[PDB]
Amino acid sequence: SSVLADALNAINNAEKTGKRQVLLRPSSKVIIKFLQVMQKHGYIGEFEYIDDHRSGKIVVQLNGRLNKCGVISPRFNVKIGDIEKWTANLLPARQFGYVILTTSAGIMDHEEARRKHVSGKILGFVY
Amino acid sequence: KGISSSAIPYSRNAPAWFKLSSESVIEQIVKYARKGLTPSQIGVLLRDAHGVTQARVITGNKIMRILKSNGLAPEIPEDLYYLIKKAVSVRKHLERNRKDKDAKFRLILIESRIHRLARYYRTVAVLPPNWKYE
Amino acid sequence: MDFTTDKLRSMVRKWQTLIEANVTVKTSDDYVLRIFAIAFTRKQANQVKRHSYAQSSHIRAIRKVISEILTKEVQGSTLAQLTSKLIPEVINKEIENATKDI
RNA sequence: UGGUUCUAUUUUCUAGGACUGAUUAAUAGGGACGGUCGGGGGCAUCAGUAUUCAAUUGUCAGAGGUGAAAUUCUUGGAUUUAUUGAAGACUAACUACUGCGAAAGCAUUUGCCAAGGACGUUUUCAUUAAUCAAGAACGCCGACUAGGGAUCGGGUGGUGUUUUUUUAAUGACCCACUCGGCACCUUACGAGACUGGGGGGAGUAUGGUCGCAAGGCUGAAACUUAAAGGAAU
Repeated sequence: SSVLADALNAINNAEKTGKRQVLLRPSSKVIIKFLQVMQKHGYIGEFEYIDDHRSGKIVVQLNGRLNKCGVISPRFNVKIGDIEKWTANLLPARQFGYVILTTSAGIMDHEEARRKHVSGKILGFVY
Repeated sequence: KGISSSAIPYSRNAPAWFKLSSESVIEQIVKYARKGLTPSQIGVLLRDAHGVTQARVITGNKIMRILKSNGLAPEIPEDLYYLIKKAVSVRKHLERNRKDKDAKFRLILIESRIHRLARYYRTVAVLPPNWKYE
Repeated sequence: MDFTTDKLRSMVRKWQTLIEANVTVKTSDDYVLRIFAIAFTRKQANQVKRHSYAQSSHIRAIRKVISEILTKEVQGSTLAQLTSKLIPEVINKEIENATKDI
């Protein structure tokens, strides 16, 4: 499996089982930015990067507000004009959740990406 | 599958009781290698008796780099050499007694494992291409 | 010499191991004897696990010392000396004392 | 390894020159080591008592076998008993919701030959990896949380009893922890989207089609016909 996918799988089903903390290993910059944007929108609480010298561990604390993480496995390019279409086709509803993209300006959600007018490849979603 | 490996400490320093020299360790390393031990045996003897924890920490670099920069390079990597000699030991067992179908099966497994990392070492070109396992 | 069958059927219980040995020994005369031995693995007092099995290397070591010390009790006996030795069951006490270390 | 020449006391010490230059170290993977572990395999060896057969006695009329019998053996002595030999198998109880093996499978001892797994590791390499069409060898679900008791293999710690001593090392049990197994008892939470086939179960009817089936004493029909048999008596 991937390295973002099993971290998001742990952070998904741990919250489904109703835990208040996940430990996810290993940890990359893209995982830090994904948890960064989802705590910017308020889906997880704090999280902490314990640096062992191998790859890093994250302890996320998460309350109740998430209900699905994911990754879109072909990292196809989206456009600023088709951000609205891709959110319509993969989100649950109209203003429900965020598609998260790797852009020129880094990892951002879809509405921040179209706010500062930059497209990029898709990464994953959260709602 | 079991989880039984070694747990490298978080420190990257000499342990502050290691009063020996960073060069006398290298001289002991090349002495043991020239009297003829594989690098894993150098590391375990150095760890057990002259208490360097690990020599990538206490010396500059790892000990196969120390042996290659001091002139004691291996003909073939230690993994491939040990798997080669295990395969030829099973092959001599099979020529001795020819009703050991289980040992024939283990020979197929050992030969597959030979080809895997021989392919890896060949595409890295540690060992030259047109290398065959006889 | 031979046991009755009811004695060793009365000795065999499950949840233990029987270590049995035998040696073909020539005495201080020129009688050659095949002499057997049986032993059953006890459980200690305070043992709470129900098994008390031997780990089969303890079986090989126990059977080794059984063979060695009873082939030491023969060759060091004649037939009359061996018979007077195995009437009061004392080679069994020699085996027990030599094997309680294992 | 070779060669040139510079300083002060017959031999002391000296200076120079020609044959390397990125990270970890995955509760990913491989390899080494260590004490081990197992009814994993191969060869050799050893034993056991049954069974079958044979030899020798002892004694005499039956022995198997069956629901009863029978085929069979038997006064040229069966069956039973005792001593001994030979053969081919097999490894009883111990034997387990235990172990090992990729599966089929594997149970006597001892030795040799290689192998394997788990554990221990402040050893080594550094992505070498996962899945399977083809081919080769042998022959209530998952991507999922926690537990609980028991057991097998390893390790650490405790500090009592069995052990015991100046010959080597080495146990057994109790307890806690921990890793890995064969199972068992529960929990919480998830979309989990050796080839060929008619159409449900239980019945019911049939002016259709294809079959099979009745009569009526036999002999006995062209013959009112014998003997004998049947039936009822």
